[PDB]
Formats: sequence, C-alpha cells, structure tokens
Amino acid sequence: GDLADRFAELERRYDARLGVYVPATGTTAAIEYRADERFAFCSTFKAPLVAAVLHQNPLTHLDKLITYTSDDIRSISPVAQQHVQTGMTIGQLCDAAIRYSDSTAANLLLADLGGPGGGTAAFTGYLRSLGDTVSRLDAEEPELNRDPPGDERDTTTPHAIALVLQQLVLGNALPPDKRALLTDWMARNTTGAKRIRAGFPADWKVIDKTGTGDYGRANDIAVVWSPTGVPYVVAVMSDRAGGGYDAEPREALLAEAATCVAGVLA
Ligand SMILES: *C(=O)/C=C/N[C@@H](C(=O)O)C(C)(C)S(=O)O
Repeated sequence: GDLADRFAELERRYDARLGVYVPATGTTAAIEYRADERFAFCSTFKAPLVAAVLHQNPLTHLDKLITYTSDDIRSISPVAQQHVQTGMTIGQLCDAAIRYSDSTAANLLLADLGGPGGGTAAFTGYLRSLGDTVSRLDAEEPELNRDPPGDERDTTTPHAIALVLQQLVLGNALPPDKRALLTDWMARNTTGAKRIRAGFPADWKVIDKTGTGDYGRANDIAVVWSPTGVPYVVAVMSDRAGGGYDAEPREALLAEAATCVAGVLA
C-alpha cells in the first residue's frame, strides 16, 4: 500500500492541499506528505508562543497581571473579552491562547516577548533558536490567518512545526516544569475534538493546538500517546485555496488524515 496515495485521495475528495509530518522515532518511520511545503500557521503558532514566553521568563512570571481594554479585543477572544475589568495573568493568557485559541491572549503574549512587530519578530527568533530556519510570523491576530496563498509571511511547514513541537513537548527545548505546563494546556484544549483527536481511538491520549484561517485553512498539531504510553508528534496542515479566500475549512479532512496516521502507528 502507499499512504501517500491515500493522502492524495483525501486531497481529491476534499478539494484540498494536505500536509502531514510525524517524526520518526526509535520504533517507527516518519510519515511525510507535502511536509516541506509552506502552510499558514494560523493559530497553531500559539503553542510555540507559549513556549517562547515560558522559555524567556521564570515561572513566577505566570502570576504577572496583564491589563487591557475592550479596544484590545481581537477576532476571536472567548476568555479575554470577559476579563477586560480584571485583566488576566500571563498564565491565564497562556491557558486561554492554547485552550480557546484566544487571539487577544496571543497578542498580549506576543507583546510580552517584546520588540518590533509587536512580538512577531521575537516569536520568529524563538523558532530560529529551535533550529527552524523556514517558519516566520509577520502579523498579529487576526491578520496572520489571512495572507494569500504563496505569501511566505506567517507560514511554517509540517516538518518544521512538527520538529518544533517534538522538541517542546517530548524533548528538552524547555525545562521539564515549563514543558509540563505547555503539555497540560494542550492536553486540555477545547477546540480540537473534531480534528486529530477524532482520528485516534479513545484509548490514545491526544494533546493539540488547532488553527483555522482564510483559503479553507485548517491545521492541527498534536502529541499523541499510544495505550502503551508511546508518544508521537502529528502535524496536519490543510487548506482549500483553490476554493477562494472564503473556502470552508474542513475539520473532517484533518480527522481522516489522522485516522490514516493512526492506522500506521497502531
Ligand atoms: C487561529 O487559528 C485563529 C483563527 N482565526 C480565524 C478562524 O477561522 O477561526 C478567524 C476567522 C476568527 S480570524 O478573524 O481569521
């Protein structure tokens, strides 16, 4: 059989472009499909963004209260838009940015990193520090979701983002306590039930961060644990750019790609 043929069939059936990377392990081959092609990050950047903030600061920094106004609310901020009066701590922002894809939380965390482009250069530099020379973040939320196809701004590749997530969750890019916090936030994500999680059987643990955007963009980056506790990183990226800027993102495409991946990792 050829798994690449089955990913090509998903592309045909969904009128989509699919990218997949599952890093090789001591026990498994890599899975790679369009893995070095660029795809918009969309909100998947929020996971390494939280890592960047954790990396740059002592854990006491999670208790720092960030204040902001209703004018700071960006598409879409399910948690921050209910705490304009109280503010939110850096830790609460990390929680919201990963678990609810909260865009104001991510923009405040970008600002916390500092520097030109409201933290986007800093974020890109953090990925460079992890050995990623391809990915780049150029815009804040929500504009980073809306670049036209072929524009390299705000893109990564499945290969790059998978190896970033590998280093962050399974590897030693972060000290183990900071790594635990990232992992726990991804483990309690609320936005991913219909994506990678939908493709892995219920006895596999799934932690993830989604992204969605223009041109039918739908992404999910996950770490999965088998029922025997063996971890894998699964990066699935998709768009439907042939359909135009308002092409519908298709979560099912990601669930079915994940099902094909689960099939070979079983
Ligand atoms: C992270 O993936 C954020 C995505 N945001 C977009 C989405 O499709 O959910 C919008 C449409 C909220 S943003 O206005 O592009």
